[PDB]
Amino acid sequence: DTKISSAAILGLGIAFAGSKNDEVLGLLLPIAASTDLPIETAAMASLALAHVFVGTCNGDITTSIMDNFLERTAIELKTDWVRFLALALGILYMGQGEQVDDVLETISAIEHPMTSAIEVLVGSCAYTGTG
Repeated sequence: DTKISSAAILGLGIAFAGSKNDEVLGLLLPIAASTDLPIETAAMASLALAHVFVGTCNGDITTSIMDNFLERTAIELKTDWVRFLALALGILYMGQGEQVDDVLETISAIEHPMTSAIEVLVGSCAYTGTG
């Protein structure tokens, strides 16, 4: 039903309201980058983080979320966390931004799996003209 860990995060998700503190952002990021521990748990943490910054914006969060995008271990054979991970990347730039063009440009630089699919997704959600 609900893992003891999942429940703990739940209540914590409610308190995450103050997450708008360079303190929580400094702790979540490192844990969101998943330097080793399964990315599964990181996905949950990164989720709540957004629920908070869902109003504000920051390039830092993307930093941690980016490092993980490349750190994607064979564990990528899944099909669910990516849909959410990519969704959070689009919400951070809901108001569009030339940056989006810069980020994607980086992905194209480095050869990656069918990930190209996502590149086209976030690539569509931007300037209503795209050059």
